[PDB]
Amino acid sequence: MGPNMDPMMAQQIMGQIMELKKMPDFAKRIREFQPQPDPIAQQKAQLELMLLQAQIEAERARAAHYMSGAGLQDSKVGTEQAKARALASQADMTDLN
Amino acid sequence: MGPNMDPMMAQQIMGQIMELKKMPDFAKRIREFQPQPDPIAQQKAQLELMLLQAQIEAERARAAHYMSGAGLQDSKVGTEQAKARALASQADMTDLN
Repeated sequence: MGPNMDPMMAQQIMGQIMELKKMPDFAKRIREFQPQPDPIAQQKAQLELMLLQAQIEAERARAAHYMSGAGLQDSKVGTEQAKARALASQADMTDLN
Repeated sequence: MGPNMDPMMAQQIMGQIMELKKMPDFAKRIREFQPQPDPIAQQKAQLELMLLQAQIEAERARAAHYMSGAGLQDSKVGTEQAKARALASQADMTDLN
């Protein structure tokens, strides 16, 4: 038939084949049988948490860290300039002496 | 028949074939037989713990660590500024002398 939903319908059909083949007890039991799912939905919930945390927690934090690092380097440039100037002045003093 | 649940029903059927083939002892034993699961549910529990810990414990902690690092860099920028200013002043003193 196909992947069509409402498996209740498939149960009704199968029960009808039972009844036509003269096992009414089996027919009633099947047509009234209620399927029950297992506890594997935990897997779906946990993988959802996997993805949620791996995206919000990891990547955005990495971006923030890298931008902060870039700002820090741009700051350190000035200290490099100052060190160069100071050492030049000290060399001048030594040459004078 | 299909993956339909209630394997008790399959046992009833198989016992009926036994009885029709005249082995009533086997028929009764099969129809009253109770299947028992193994100790592999430990695997499901342990993999559930796998996922739970790998998500809560790892990723959120990584996010917290990265945000803390970003804040630290943003703090260090000011110290860089101060170092630059101080070295400039020292160079000025040396030039004056």
